[PDB]
Amino acid sequence: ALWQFNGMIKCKIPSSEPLLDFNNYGCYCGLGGSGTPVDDLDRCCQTHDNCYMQAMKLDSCKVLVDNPYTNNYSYSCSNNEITCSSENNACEAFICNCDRNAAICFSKVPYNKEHKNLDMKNC
Ligand SMILES: COc1ccc(C(=O)O)cc1
Ligand SMILES: [Ca+2]
Repeated sequence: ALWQFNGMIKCKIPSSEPLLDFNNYGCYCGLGGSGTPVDDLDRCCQTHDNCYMQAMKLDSCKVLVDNPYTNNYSYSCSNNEITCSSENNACEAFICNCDRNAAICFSKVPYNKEHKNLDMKNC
């Protein structure tokens, strides 16, 4: 879920509060998304959004009422390395992977403050 993703991003980037630094950034980082990504970080979020859209189409995810933002899964952080647990079922695992790839993406690309709270009229 959302809380897991927060800790997952702090695992890769120890000095930030993901819910603040990465929320409402560009056209995709944050609830929703549309238009052409403004930068790679925004592209990281785009991919993450597609990943979620994909997960929602899994027979295994449809059975449960939990939302990708509200579905708790298991993972660990160790030596700043993220590991999705094998105790996770199909749906959770898929989501866990979506969040893992996004966290790493976040930590490998530039951050442009100018894009924080971007005017959704650029999307
Ligand atoms: C806490 O950071 C994020 C970043 C991107 C996504 C999103 O697009 O909703 C969610 C949370
Ligand atoms: Ca989004």
